[PDB]
Amino acid sequence: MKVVYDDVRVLKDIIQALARLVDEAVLKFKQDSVELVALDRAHISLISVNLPREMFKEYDVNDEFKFGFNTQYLMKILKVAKRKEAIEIASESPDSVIINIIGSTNREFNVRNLEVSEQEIPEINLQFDISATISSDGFKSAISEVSTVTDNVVVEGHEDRILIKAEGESEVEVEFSKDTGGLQDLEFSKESKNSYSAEYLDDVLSLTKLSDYVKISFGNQKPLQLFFNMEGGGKVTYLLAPKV
Repeated sequence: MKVVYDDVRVLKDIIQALARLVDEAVLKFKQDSVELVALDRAHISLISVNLPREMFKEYDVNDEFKFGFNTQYLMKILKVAKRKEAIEIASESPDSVIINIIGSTNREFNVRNLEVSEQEIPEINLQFDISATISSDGFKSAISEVSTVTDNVVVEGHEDRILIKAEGESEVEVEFSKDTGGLQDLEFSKESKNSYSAEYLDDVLSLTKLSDYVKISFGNQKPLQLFFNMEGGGKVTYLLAPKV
């Protein structure tokens, strides 16, 4: 198998999130797309990735191929990539995977393919009280700001706005609304306010580099979902357990 993607930084952004969450993970190359699902060690959160074949400059898969890897090590590799540069991932033997960053100097790494333990997760039908599409930069700024004063990020939804604020000290508050310009769309079922771990949200902020907007879904005593649509039909979701 062989895939070529035209911007390694996009994959770096995804792998950067994974490296803060789990020691090892598996990219599953299938006929129509590349898939990944990973739970953090405590099973507090879940990242899911689907990259359709149409995103790729070249895409040659015959048998489904599972590339298991250590997330720290793949980061050691992808950290050499600073620019918009293509990445090739290939394998001609089940035990080896070749990663080629093709910039100024083509740098190739022949890594041992790992057998990583996987689990039934099945499809999750989630219901939420609120969903909204908001600015990814605004969201990143809010989480970075709130995370410097509290461990708990309060997310609250109303009919015309999303507020992100520092739990029990609400002088850190980013508003997403049409007035503020941070709110693109809002679906309202019921008023909601719940807390979520700032640590875990900080872990995945590299995902905000994937799209200008993030769709956020949550509810009272419900998990929080982040969803990023990518050019070419790529999809990435992060699901984070609620605080009670």
